[PDB]
Amino acid sequence: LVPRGSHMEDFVRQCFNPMIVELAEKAMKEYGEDPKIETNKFAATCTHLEVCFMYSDGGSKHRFEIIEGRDRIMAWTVVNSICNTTGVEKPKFLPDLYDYKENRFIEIGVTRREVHIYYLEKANKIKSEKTHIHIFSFTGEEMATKADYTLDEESRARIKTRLFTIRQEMASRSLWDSFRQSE
Amino acid sequence: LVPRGSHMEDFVRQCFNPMIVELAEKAMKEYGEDPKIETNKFAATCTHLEVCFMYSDGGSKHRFEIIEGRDRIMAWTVVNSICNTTGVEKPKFLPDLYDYKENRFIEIGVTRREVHIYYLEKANKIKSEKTHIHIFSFTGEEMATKADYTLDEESRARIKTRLFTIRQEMASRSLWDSFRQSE
Amino acid sequence: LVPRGSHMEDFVRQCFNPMIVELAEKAMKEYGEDPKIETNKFAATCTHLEVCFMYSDGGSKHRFEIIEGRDRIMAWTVVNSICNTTGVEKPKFLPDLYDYKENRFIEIGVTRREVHIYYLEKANKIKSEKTHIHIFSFTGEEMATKADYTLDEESRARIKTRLFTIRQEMASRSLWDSFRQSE
Amino acid sequence: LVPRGSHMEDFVRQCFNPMIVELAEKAMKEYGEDPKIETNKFAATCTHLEVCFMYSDGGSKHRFEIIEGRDRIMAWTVVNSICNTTGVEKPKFLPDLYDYKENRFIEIGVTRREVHIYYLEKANKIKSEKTHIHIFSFTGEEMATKADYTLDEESRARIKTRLFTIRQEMASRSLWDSFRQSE
Amino acid sequence: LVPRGSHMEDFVRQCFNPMIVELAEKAMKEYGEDPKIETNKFAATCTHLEVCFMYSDGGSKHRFEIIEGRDRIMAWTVVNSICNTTGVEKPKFLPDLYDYKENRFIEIGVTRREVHIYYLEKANKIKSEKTHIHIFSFTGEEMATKADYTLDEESRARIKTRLFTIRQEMASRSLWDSFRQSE
Amino acid sequence: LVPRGSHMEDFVRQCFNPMIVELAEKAMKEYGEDPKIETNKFAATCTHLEVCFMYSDGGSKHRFEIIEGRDRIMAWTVVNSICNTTGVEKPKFLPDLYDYKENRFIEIGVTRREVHIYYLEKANKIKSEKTHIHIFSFTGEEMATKADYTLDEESRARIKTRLFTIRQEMASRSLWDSFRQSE
Amino acid sequence: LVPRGSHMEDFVRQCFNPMIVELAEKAMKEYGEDPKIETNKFAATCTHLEVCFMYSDGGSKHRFEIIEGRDRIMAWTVVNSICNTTGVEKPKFLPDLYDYKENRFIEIGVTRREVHIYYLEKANKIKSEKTHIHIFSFTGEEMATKADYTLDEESRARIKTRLFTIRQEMASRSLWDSFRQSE
Amino acid sequence: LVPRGSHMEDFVRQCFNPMIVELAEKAMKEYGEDPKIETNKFAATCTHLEVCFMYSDGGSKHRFEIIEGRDRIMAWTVVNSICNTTGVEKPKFLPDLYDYKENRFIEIGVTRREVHIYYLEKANKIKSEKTHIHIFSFTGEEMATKADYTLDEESRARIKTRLFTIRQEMASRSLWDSFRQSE
Ligand SMILES: [Mn+2]
Ligand SMILES: [Mn+2]
Ligand SMILES: [Mn+2]
Ligand SMILES: [Mn+2]
Ligand SMILES: [Mn+2]
Ligand SMILES: [Mn+2]
Ligand SMILES: [Mn+2]
Ligand SMILES: [Mn+2]
Ligand SMILES: [Mn+2]
Ligand SMILES: [Mn+2]
Ligand SMILES: [Mn+2]
Ligand SMILES: [Mn+2]
Ligand SMILES: [Mn+2]
Ligand SMILES: [Mn+2]
Ligand SMILES: [Mn+2]
Ligand SMILES: [Mn+2]
Repeated sequence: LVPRGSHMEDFVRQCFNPMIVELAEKAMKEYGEDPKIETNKFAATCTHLEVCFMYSDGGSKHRFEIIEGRDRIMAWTVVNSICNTTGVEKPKFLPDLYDYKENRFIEIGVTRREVHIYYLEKANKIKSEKTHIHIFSFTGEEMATKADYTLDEESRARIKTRLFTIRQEMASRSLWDSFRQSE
Repeated sequence: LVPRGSHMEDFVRQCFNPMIVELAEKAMKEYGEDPKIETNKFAATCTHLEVCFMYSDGGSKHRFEIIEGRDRIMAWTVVNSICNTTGVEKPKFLPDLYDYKENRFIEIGVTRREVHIYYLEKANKIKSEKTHIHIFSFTGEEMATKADYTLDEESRARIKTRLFTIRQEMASRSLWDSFRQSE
Repeated sequence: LVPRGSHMEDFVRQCFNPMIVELAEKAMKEYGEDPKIETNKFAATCTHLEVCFMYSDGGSKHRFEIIEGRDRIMAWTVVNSICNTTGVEKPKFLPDLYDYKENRFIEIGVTRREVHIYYLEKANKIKSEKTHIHIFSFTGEEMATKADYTLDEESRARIKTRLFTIRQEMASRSLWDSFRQSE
Repeated sequence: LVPRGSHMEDFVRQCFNPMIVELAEKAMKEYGEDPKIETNKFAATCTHLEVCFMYSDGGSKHRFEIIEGRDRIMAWTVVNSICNTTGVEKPKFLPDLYDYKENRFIEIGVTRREVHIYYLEKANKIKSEKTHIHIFSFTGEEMATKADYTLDEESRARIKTRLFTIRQEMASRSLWDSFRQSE
Repeated sequence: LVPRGSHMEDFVRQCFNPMIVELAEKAMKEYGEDPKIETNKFAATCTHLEVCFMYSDGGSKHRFEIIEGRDRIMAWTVVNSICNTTGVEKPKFLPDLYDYKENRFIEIGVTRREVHIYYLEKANKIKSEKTHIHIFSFTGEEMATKADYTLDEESRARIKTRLFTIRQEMASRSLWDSFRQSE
Repeated sequence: LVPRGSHMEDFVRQCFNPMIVELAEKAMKEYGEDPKIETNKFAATCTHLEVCFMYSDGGSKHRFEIIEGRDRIMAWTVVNSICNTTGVEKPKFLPDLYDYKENRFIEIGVTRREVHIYYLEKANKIKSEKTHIHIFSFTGEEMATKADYTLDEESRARIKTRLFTIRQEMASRSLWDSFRQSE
Repeated sequence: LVPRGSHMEDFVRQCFNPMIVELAEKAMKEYGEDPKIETNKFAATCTHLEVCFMYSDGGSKHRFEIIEGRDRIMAWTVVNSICNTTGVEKPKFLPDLYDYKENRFIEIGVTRREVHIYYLEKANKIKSEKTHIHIFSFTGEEMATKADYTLDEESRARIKTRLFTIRQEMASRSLWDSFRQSE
Repeated sequence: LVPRGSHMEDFVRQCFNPMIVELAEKAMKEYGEDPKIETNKFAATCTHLEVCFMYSDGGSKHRFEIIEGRDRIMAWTVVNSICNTTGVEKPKFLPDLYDYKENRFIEIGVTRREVHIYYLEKANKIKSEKTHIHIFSFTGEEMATKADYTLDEESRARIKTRLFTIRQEMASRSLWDSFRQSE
């Protein structure tokens, strides 16, 4: 069932820093997924992980509280603490970030189709109102609620560059067409 | 008298970073208290320690001078130096911080009752006038002299989140009711 | 189902070094077990992990090849390499160590009952002949095949001391009676 | 052909930090040049390398994307990603930096003749329009397109000081006259 | 009562490595002693601490179990584990080391009088029979039970050199006469 | 002539961080002075060293160029580079800092008498016009040319506190009266 | 010509430690080879590199002098020094190791065919007499001159296991058949 | 008088590890010598320093006490401690090592002439009888008292190789003829 190695798994290990892959592993394994088999989902979780960390890096020192990359029970503990101190409505699904500057939760998505389609997909799910949504694609487009992009252009710009670089490296090894088909 | 371990002691060691617990130990031991017996006071000193360090983190680079977390004789040495260079009145009790931006000493308190009650308690003690007071609770309320909160909202907001997280983790192990009763 | 914390989980985190608990987690999670729920099995895996590492520490520089503490598919890869170079019969179950000095696989067990009973239990399972068995208990007894204890007295002696220390610390927090009942 | 050591090579190793010389080596070797023979070009690549890193240091946190100091195929990958997300025209030659704040590529040159002459030399080559040019000399002069110097005075000032220091140390060992003649 | 600094305290901090003084502090404070006041006892505890660590360094890899330098309740836990696995008689007083090679506890003493006198003093106290005693002096003499010196000459020789060096440095600052009078 | 240790030398080693004392040693030794004999001058050089480093810390990222704490021949090399790129007049004596923001050299002095007296002393020596002077005392007073204090209040305030702390610690060991008499 | 990535290159980066691949790169580049194109030769150089380092690890502390993994001009410098101090005949080709215990140079080879064939190949080339040869294969066989295997069984055994593991991981990604065909 | 740099100084900094050159500097400066002027003596002190450290590395764990590389007053303190504990006669000149295994001081010399001549030179000076002498040359010869070479062949062999390598690198930059003439 689970093999000794795949071309995707080895690219993922040489593409993202060891802290990112360590956390995607514990995250996937927390939800009954094996990165050695679900190789495309493995690349997605690492991409989604790195995006969230560059996003929180763009803000001020104490601007964001990182929800993603935590144990699922720890993540709900921080969400509970944020809601019970700010009074913000408790979301139905685990968000990725909390923005202390704007007092709203953020959901971050990475898509290999039109940002228009994923945003509508993610918007029909949340239904928490106060939860901001920010969608990125592997082509360089972004999409935010109220067109409020939270961060400046330059922080958002480097995220788009990272995504296109990942798209090229995946294609140079003939792994992109399978990746895009997975979503 | 002193045992090999307690449920509170093991939670404190897995909740605060090793630098905080190392300093609460040397602090408690400096005042004839054993963290292995006074387990609730041990959790209080670590909580009070972490709050003071996040507080000084919110300010500018050279904004604060940290008084708490020092040897009691070293702490009075820095207080003497601050008074003898700024001319500020020497406090009767050891404060936690000194604010170079506002030229006042800060006393920081953490309570498991109403911030209204602790503040009045801490205010009747100081009687140093120029010493600012900033009270936090485990429910998310704060209380400052003149309603001058020194730091911005976001720095104060994350402190409240940390406190509520500690309250949850203490309750998940059935240790909160004893902790709240200790104060 | 899975909680925020247990008394066993917090003791395990303050008892074993962070590398051991990190590996027991990835190991348990590899086999569909949550250390946050299976708290006793969590303590067992960390105990069994630390024993195997002190055991390989007793030997010479290049004496042992560590099988335990690897990804289950990586562990079989090393077993395959050892069998295909030494010609040793391939075991039916994953062993813990390989001894280059004696050219045999080692299975290491830790018991909270009589070493006599566990050894007979582990012996009826293996049926690989060339696989050595070495059993330790939390009372200070050991038991090896052919009474060949592989390591000297002093290396085996410190392992017994570590086990009895763990037994005391578990009892000082009233967690031993539940632990012994789990096996 | 290639010797065991030269006076220039030993000065270069004691003048630039080990990360700079490691990267100039991999860079020169990528283009069929031996730093042990092409000793002057070795000093030039290290000087040009250190300038580019102080330049990107002057900007904001996420201001610049460093193109220089990468594998030549990786450098074109980042250039492709920057062009395909910002829409900027793809340069004909590899630039040194990309400025997210001003949305333009930067070419950085270091000269031992008049900044007037090198700039005209570098300008006739690029012909990419949107590529900014910033020229420094070992005498303390600089020269930028549209006289847009991108960075403030103080960041540019320390770069000039570093260059003059390198010029002195090269002269104190009687190696400057050969270096200036190489360009 | 407790001052800001003493000549002995500053010499102790510049004479022993920071790990030794950190442990003497926690040890003295565990027994209601202030190193800032009991300055001579502070130097004694650091000397006695460093001797015990060089002693365990002389043996083999797994030869010794270090009892000194632990929390007093942890130290009794290891003693209990050693007795309950080796069957050795439980000592009445906390020893410094346990020797796995010779299966006996070791008490290590450092004296500023005749090794003859201290040994008789320490021998009348123990009355545990199986507890070995090894006495060192600041003049270069040693004294062991049965004249069994456990370690070779060279390991014992360097310990004597360290002690005489400490005696010289204490005398060069005119602090030795007070130190010798303290014992 | 040169002894094994002095009370001042041991206080200096426990008062300043190891990087400061390492540099004062190489500095004093560069000018034919032994820190083991010239113990007061040793404390002065470490105090003067730490002041210069906190001063450059108060500014912006690339604001200052540190002249003090370099080899005397390296220090003149940087001074030459600064003069030959900014066109500033070359000072007659080695300054401590260069301020890129204000384009002037800074001379920093620490006194145990009136800042009024030392400033007049340092001013009669320089005669370089463009060289700024900033004097601190161990009592909390400061004195700058044109009353241009270069840095804000809070950065200057912490320097005064550090100086008064050093004055107290020197007095608590009865070493201040000799120190003040040395200047 | 040179691409952005290959399946072999990514496996090599996830299989050998970063120090090994860094040195194979500088080695291949020293001889006009690109690891991004010569992917199989890249895997060979890393395999040959790791073997040489485990080999020198098997000996005593000062037993071996490592020739492989050095700059080609530095390697001849050490060879010259070894010959001119021991009087050993200078080899015609660069060897991998020098054995101080047996006073002979060692050439280490790794083959994907019969050790019988490679040894005869390497033996016809050297013609230095005093140069020892030690051949390993990816199947677990070894072959040494005079059947003098220099190291013990256990050190040689782990090298064979490492080689077979590499053979499996290469096959699990369908890269072995191309690798074996390259030699 | 003292310049900004010399060809010898830059070779010395790229030839010996930073700890060696740092100690030769403090050593030379302790005796009124500038490594920036006395460039040949600078290379000699670093060579002599590295030899002494490889020598003590050849022995057992606690075999040697390193006298060289200490402050001159600290070195006499250790010599005093060694004499006053072992009873060995106090040498007239500072030796380099003390051998606990053979209970004798060692003087280590490095020569660029015949080991026969330097040994006779060093022997006429000591006149301490119990002080061993061990002479090395840059050609690969050694010379010890009673032909007692203290260490085995392999430890002494690598020292000779290091010396010949240094001789080659000095010659490749045309610096050897001046170095040999200095002695
Ligand atoms: Mn998420
Ligand atoms: Mn998301
Ligand atoms: Mn307080
Ligand atoms: Mn407080
Ligand atoms: Mn197992
Ligand atoms: Mn097992
Ligand atoms: Mn370029
Ligand atoms: Mn350029
Ligand atoms: Mn004791
Ligand atoms: Mn004792
Ligand atoms: Mn100065
Ligand atoms: Mn000054
Ligand atoms: Mn080779
Ligand atoms: Mn080879
Ligand atoms: Mn000497
Ligand atoms: Mn000598």
